[PDB]
Amino acid sequence: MLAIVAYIGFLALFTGIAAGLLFGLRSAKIL
Amino acid sequence: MLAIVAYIGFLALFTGIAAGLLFGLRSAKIL
Amino acid sequence: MATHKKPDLSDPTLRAKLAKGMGHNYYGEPAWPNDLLYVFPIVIMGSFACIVALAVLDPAMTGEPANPFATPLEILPEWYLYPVFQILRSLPNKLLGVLAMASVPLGLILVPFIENVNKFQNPFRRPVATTVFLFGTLVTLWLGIGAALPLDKSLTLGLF
Amino acid sequence: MATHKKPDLSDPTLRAKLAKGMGHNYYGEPAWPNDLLYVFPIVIMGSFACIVALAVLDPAMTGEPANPFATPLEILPEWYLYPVFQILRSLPNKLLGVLAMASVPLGLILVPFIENVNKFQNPFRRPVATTVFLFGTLVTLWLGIGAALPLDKSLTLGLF
Amino acid sequence: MAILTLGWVSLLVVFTWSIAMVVWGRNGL
Amino acid sequence: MAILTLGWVSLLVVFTWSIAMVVWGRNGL
Amino acid sequence: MSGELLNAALLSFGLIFVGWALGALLLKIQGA
Amino acid sequence: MSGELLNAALLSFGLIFVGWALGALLLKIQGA
Amino acid sequence: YPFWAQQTYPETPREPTGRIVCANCHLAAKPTEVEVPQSVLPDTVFKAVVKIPYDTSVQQVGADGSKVGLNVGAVLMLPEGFKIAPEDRIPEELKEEIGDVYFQPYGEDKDNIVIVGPLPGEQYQEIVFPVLSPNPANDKNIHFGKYSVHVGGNRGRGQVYPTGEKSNNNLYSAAATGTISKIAKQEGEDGSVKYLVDIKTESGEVVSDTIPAGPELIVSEGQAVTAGDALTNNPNVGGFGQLDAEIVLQDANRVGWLIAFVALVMLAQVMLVLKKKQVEKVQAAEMNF
Amino acid sequence: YPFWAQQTYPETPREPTGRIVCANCHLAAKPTEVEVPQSVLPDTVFKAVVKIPYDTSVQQVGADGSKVGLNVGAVLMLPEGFKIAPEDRIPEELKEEIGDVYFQPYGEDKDNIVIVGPLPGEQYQEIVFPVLSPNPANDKNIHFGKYSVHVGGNRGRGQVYPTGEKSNNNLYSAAATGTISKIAKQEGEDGSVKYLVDIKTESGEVVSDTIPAGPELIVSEGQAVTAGDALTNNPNVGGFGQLDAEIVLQDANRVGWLIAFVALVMLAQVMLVLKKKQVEKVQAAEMNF
Amino acid sequence: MANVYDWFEERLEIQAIAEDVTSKYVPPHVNIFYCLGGITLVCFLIQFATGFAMTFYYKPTVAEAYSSVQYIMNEVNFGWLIRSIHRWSASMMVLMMILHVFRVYLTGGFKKPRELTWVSGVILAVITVSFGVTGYSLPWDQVGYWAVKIVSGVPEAIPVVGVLISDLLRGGSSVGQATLTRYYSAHTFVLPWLIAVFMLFHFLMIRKQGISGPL
Amino acid sequence: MANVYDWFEERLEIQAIAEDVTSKYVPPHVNIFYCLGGITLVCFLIQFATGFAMTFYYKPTVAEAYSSVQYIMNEVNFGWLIRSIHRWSASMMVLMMILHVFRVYLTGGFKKPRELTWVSGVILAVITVSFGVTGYSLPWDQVGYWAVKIVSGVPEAIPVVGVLISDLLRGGSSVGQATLTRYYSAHTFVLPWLIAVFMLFHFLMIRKQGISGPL
Amino acid sequence: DVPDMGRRQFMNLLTFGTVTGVALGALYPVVNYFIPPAAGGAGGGTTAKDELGNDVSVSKFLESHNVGDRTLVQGLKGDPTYIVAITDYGINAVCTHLGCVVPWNAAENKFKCPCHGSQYDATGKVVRGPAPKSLALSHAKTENDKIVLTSWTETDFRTGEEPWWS
Amino acid sequence: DVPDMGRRQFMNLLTFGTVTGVALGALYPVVNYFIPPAAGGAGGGTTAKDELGNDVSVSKFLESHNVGDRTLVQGLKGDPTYIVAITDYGINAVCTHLGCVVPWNAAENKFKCPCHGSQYDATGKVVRGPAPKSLALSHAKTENDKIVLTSWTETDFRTGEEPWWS
Amino acid sequence: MVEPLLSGIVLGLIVVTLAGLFYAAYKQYKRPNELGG
Amino acid sequence: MVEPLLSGIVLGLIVVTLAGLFYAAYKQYKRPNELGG
Ligand code: HEM
Ligand code: HEM
Ligand code: HEM
Repeated sequence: MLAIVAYIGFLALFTGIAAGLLFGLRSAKIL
Repeated sequence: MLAIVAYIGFLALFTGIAAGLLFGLRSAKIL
Repeated sequence: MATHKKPDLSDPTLRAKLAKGMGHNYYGEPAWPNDLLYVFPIVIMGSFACIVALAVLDPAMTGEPANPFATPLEILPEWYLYPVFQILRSLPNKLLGVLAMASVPLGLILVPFIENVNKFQNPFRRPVATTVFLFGTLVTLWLGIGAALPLDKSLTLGLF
Repeated sequence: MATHKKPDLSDPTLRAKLAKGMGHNYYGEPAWPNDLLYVFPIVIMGSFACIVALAVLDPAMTGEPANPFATPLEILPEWYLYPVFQILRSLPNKLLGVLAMASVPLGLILVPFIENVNKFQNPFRRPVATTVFLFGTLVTLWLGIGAALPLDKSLTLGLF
Repeated sequence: MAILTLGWVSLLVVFTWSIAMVVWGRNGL
Repeated sequence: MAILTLGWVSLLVVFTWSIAMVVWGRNGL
Repeated sequence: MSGELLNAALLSFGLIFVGWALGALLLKIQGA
Repeated sequence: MSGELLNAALLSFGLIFVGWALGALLLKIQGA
Repeated sequence: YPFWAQQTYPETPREPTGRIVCANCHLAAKPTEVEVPQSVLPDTVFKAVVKIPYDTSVQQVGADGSKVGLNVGAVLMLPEGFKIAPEDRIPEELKEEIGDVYFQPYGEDKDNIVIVGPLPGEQYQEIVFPVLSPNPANDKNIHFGKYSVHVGGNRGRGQVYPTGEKSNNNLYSAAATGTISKIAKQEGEDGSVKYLVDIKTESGEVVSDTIPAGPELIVSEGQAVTAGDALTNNPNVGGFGQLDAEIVLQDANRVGWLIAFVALVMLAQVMLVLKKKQVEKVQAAEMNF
Repeated sequence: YPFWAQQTYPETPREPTGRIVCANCHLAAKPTEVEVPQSVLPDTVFKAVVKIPYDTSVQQVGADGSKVGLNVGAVLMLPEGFKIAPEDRIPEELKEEIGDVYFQPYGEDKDNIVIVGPLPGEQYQEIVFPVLSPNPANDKNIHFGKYSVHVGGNRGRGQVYPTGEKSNNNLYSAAATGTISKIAKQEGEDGSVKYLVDIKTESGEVVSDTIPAGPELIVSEGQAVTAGDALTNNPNVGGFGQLDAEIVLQDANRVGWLIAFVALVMLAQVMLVLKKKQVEKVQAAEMNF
Repeated sequence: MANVYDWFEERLEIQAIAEDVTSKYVPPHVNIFYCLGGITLVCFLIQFATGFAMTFYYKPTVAEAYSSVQYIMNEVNFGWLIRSIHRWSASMMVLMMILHVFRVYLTGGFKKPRELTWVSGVILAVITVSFGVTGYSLPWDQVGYWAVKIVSGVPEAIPVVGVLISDLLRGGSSVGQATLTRYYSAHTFVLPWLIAVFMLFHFLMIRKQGISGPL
Repeated sequence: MANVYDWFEERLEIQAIAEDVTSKYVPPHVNIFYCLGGITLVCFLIQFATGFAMTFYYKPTVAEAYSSVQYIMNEVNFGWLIRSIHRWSASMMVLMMILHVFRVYLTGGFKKPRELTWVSGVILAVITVSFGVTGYSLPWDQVGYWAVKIVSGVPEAIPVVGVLISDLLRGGSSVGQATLTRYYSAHTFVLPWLIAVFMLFHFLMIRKQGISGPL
Repeated sequence: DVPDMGRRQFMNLLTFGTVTGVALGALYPVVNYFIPPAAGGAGGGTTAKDELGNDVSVSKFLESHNVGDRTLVQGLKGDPTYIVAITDYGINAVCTHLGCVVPWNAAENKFKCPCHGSQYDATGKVVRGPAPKSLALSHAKTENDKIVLTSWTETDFRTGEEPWWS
Repeated sequence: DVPDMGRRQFMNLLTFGTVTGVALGALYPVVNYFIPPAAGGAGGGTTAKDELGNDVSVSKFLESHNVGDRTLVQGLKGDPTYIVAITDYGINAVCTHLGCVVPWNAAENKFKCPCHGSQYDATGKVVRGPAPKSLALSHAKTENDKIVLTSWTETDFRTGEEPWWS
Repeated sequence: MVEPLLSGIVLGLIVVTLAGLFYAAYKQYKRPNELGG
Repeated sequence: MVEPLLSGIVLGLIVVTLAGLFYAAYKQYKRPNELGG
């Protein structure tokens, strides 16, 4: 339960950090 | 004394073995 | 996106390599920095972080001081020696056990000299070899599991 | 007799080397087998036989068990540390002693960057450098001999 | 005792995430 | 006690002889 | 000491497919 | 422990010239 | 019983080989399991469940011979510093699971070597132990790490008494070689049943052998068998089982910094992949690779 | 004397620091030398010469004060197994060199710690020791190898007696601070000369200090000096000197095989040079290198 | 400062190295499983580092071995970490090496002309397992000690040189101090040098011939 | 048997190596003193061999060190020989290295572009001396022990990091077991790897640039 | 005029033959060095040790160390050995199968190996089990207060003819 | 359109900056690991040891170990320390020059370093010699039968003001 | 001593790896890469 | 501990080597080899 929620939430968080950094750095003409 | 005689005799012996092997192997068409 | 360089088949030095099956670093994605500098550190950090994680969550044990006069119950080597250990304890002939043990690395050494009979790389184009490999793999896992069990359940895995 | 190969001065790749003082393995006596295979084993066996001879005739000593409560009379390191040891014990300033000690390797490291001011190799074409070297060598031997003597005879070698 | 669970979770997460970042960076597999 | 003297002599002899064989083989020095 | 073995096997087997899926996913959103 | 030091110095110094001499000698007899 | 262990073997219930001393008297073997957390934080109460399962519908032989149910017992050897949790620190839910278990130490200053005497097997095939983990912060002899947990679990009556005399819950062989002439069944001083058996056909000794009733015979009459033939059977339906386990005395700080380092790694991996992404576009533009 | 060493320091004449105990009483230092073979074969008699040189023409102060010559003494600590050679194994030539030396052990089963008492310095500035080397072949405690040899050599009278009282062969300072008023020279019970000296000019004690004649004074009369000024001198013309040395208990077999290996090496070197010689001619012919 | 890089460039020829490195390419058939060899290396470097670290506190003596491991786990700063990492990475090296052999075989990468790479690999596998067996017993606990006491007699089966081999490995007629000393020299001196040599050959041949071709 | 040599030739390219080796020449100005570097190496290889040999019997513990040296000298087959060789060759390595530096300097071989060879040489000299200092005290006799107890306090003179350095070297506030353990790791693990690396660089640069020119 | 391949190869044999000789001479001590020294057998073994490798005494063994004698004791080659009113033969406690120490069970009058169920006799002979041969016997003579042990040279006391460890 | 050198370098900083962070995190434990653990100073030092590192007793020291007290004893940090009717201060026996242990001489009431002729006082202060500073003092309190030693925090008992080892 | 976590990681990864090796091979069996063979 | 044999070999060889280095240099000073410099 807590293990499953934490796992999915950890991966979801960093997948959101990945996408965020992707489109975020694109917008700034860096990527 | 014994040290000096032995040293000179050892070197003389092997200098004689060197020359002996030199001319000896020459004679046999090896050198 | 996705950098690629085609094989220059007009280059006889490359062709001579390929003829000896040996020119496959001349084409593809640039090794540097694409893989070496960017992807390699991902693999190094990843494996390192998994090992450290395991080390913290399940730290190494220190058993009890050695005792030459008291043989423990349960007396095994490390997992990768289970197959060899199984063979060694289950064979009455000690010499034959040593030979079977030595046959492992010596046997693996002969593999390339036995499968050079053809030049195929894909296992689907070499069903005989793939069958012998799958067989040995199954037999090794079998011997390994058997090592942790009583000698009676070894040749059956206590299943039948 | 006496095999020799002249420098091919018609070869611009060799000339470019020589220009950077770096083509001196392109000419002379054949390194192989003349030196490598025939003369090298003479040097290896020779040095090995001298070392073994010394080892048998004057074998290694084992002193007495260490005693933390009893400082020996006569307390020296090995010979190659005599100069450094002399400096270290004869200077009242401990920090200055450490710096002088470190100055040895650090000083030697700077040599090439100081004598690049010219391109001469022969010591007879660089009398200033040769003088500084002979001076330091004499001063080092001096400090080394002084190490085995009482502190009072150090700055004089008990000669005057 | 929740920190322990999160501890093990983080192992599972770096394993999974390492796979993911190698796939992304190398464009497949 | 003569064997001892010959012992040391042999050290002196291999030293000297090594020099000699390197000079001979390399033709000088 | 057996359900932990099976648990660890299933996890080391299945987590790979989760990481594979996430990789492919990130590939999709970047425009492979 | 000093005459042994001087003895060893003189020998390691002088034996080299003996080996040098023997080398040159063997060079002479072979016809350099 | 567990208390007969500390009587006969006072120093420790564990022999140098790792063999638990119950086996010296409970000669049969049945499966015993354990359930301990993989890790526990210091100064924390956790559950340690020993399991001693057997066929409830199968009864055993009582001291006299009557067919009666069997009890369970166990010894739980914990790591140093570990001990049974004080009652005021055991939550209600756990209290309900424990029951009327009388946890007692194996000896003075051996609080980690817990022992649990006779319990009705019908209700205690699964014994719960409330245990309190120590704290390295206020005990220099205790530190974080992985330690062993030794567990012995028995069900049913033993076979040997602390004195040496055998119980009635084992098998009985023949005394010597000779023709059985006696399936007598006499008694006297004490009470209940007993059997007298003898042999001969020439020998070098003239005595017999009695067997305490309980097992049940499978020999009729007249037969010149040897010294060791089973003339009863094995009534024993219980047995003792050993197990080792491991528990990690974990430190929250260790795991915390671990989580942080893991996060730093994942971030770095992201930045690396994105950096490559940038370089891919540069390479696509200025075609030169 | 050497025998006062074994009296006061019975266990060993060598302190853990390597300091020889004579120095505890013979406070002056003069050079002492030793001559031992670099190597010796087992079960062999060899010469060990201790040298205790001093100016023969310079005399010293006797117990009473008279100017008399001085004697020599020494302690030779050899390696285990080594000991003074039996008289029947000492050649004549060596016998003549030794003289009337009374070699005695430092104690029971300490035959390697030899000691040599008072000898006329005029004839024994160089003491010869006939010593027999042990044999590893018939003693498992003895093996071939390099071992230390410790040597203490003294000449002239000491400064302290086994009881504590100082001899007359040292320097005498002033008792306390005050004006010297006494160069008296009285005596009584015993014999020979003595001197009485005192001081004051106010103090916290009213006693004097006598000096046993022998040294000789260099203070006249009237002077308020402090506690420690030399009012005599240093008559001592002797002194003790230490040295360490090393000896190799060699094995003839080791050296023999060494000679053989050396010869094999020299032969190999010859064959190598000759081989090159051959190749040189081949290279000269078929020009291709 | 007068350009340091050009200075190092002129005598190290950095540019040539850069050209050699950036001239290599990785073909499409090279998938994630081609990392396994590198991961095996990574595991070994972790062993090299943590192993070395432990030689500063571990003591290969029957009297002090066990207690020195206790001291590393309890007293040494992060000693528990360094040792736990050496432990897990020891097992991960062998595991990844097995997976590496799976990749190589199920890709035919061992066939002509890369058969000396494969043979050197097998030798590397024997060396790695030797690392494991020697290290396993260094703590000198029940497990480690009895792991040795069993295997140390196995070679006796060999007709003529069996007893000699076994005596050489255990340093005598039975397991004891001499056994621990030899196993420690093997684990911390012999096996690191051997594995370096054969890893050098492995890597030199690979770099020489490049990766095997597509399936 | 179907020619084994051609087999090894096709995949190792032996011929190319033979051509590279036989393409080198030694110029006339290269005299006997140019051996000194090689002799220094020879001395080290002798150390590597005899040192390794002694790790099979030596025990780096205050209780067992001295006696293990006694055991090597008295009981071990030719143990006296191996150790005496390690001893004399330790001193001959440093001596020959000094003579090697004399040759290099009095020949100007350290000047452009061979200055990194010279710098790596100096580092090699510091490493070699470190070998000597650490090995000197391994017997744990009076000489060795007091050689350490003196030098181990020298770094304290350094203002800020002096005490830290000294504690790191001696493994604590004073000389003891920890000191012996660290010195042993240094002598038998750290220093061999370091000297191998810097010897590798030394030799690679030399082979790259060839010998310096005539005087 | 100029030496041919036949004479060159011959000079190679002579030369590098001698060099090989030097190498073997240097290798001889090295090989022997690694071979462990003998256990100082100045007879046929001797002392028996307890658990701390000290020394055993019959004054404390026969006196107060058993009401049913049978205890482990460091024997020949360091191998643990049982010592059963002293008994004249010792029993090597090392299993014959793989080498586990065999615990004694008085209740069944048999040694029983816990590793794979192997078991022996009251004298040390396989009654059953995967173990082929039997436990090694040895002489046990109580000379002095201490116990002396020597190898069993004579034929087997259990199966008539020669043993398997000599 | 396409990122320039300014943005590439910035992405390098961000990326390999984080990587560097990972490295430092991994290096932190490693650096500390090599730094030796503290000597369990749960106060200010305590026990004094003899030559075998056991423990000292005043019951055997004051009783029968001196008719002229002054003996070497393992003190703080393992350094040999003299213990002079007990005395309240100990004297560090390590020379101040290079670190030789200084032998005591009652005949002159001075410690005298044999290495380079340095010498001190009856309380441990340089009267002469190449040694700059003086021998370190320390507290000596006979609590229990054993001796307890702690570092000298207060000012010097010989030269008035603060010491040189604290 | 048998360790379930370790043993589980071993068997697990051995199975996914073998399976994934055959999958990767299959991919190239149906759609051969350039120089496929 | 000072060792006369060792110390004598050190000083000895240091002196012959230095001397021989200057001699070898001198030879090439008077009769320069090809590319002498
Ligand atoms: C410590 C052990 C080992 C290490 C560090 C190691 C390392 C490597 C590395 C880094 C590669 C490059 C490609 C890759 O990583 O997959 C490689 C390739 C290779 N390995 Fe290993 N390996 C080890 C053991 C083995 C074993 C046990 C075998 C075979 C039994 C083996 C046979 C091969 C072969 C034949 C190649 C080249 C295959 C190709 O070119 O496609 N190696 N190795
Ligand atoms: C995505 C990750 C990886 C992939 C795809 C991969 C694959 C490969 C390939 C294709 C080769 C052959 C190179 C060539 O033929 O030029 C190789 C060799 C090699 N790789 Fe890896 N590998 C990876 C990770 C690693 C890591 C993390 C290391 C860490 C040290 C490493 C070290 C090596 C070594 C030492 C070789 C030997 C041959 C050479 O140096 O060129 N690899 N690998
Ligand atoms: C273990 C220590 C060392 C070893 C094994 C070693 C080995 C070698 C060898 C074999 C050579 C080839 C030429 C020759 O042997 O003379 C060489 C050359 C050289 N060495 Fe060293 N050396 C060592 C230490 C040093 C030191 C201490 C220095 C300088 C302080 C140094 C500087 C040089 C330089 C500059 C060259 C090239 C000179 C030229 O090309 O003429 N080396 N070394």
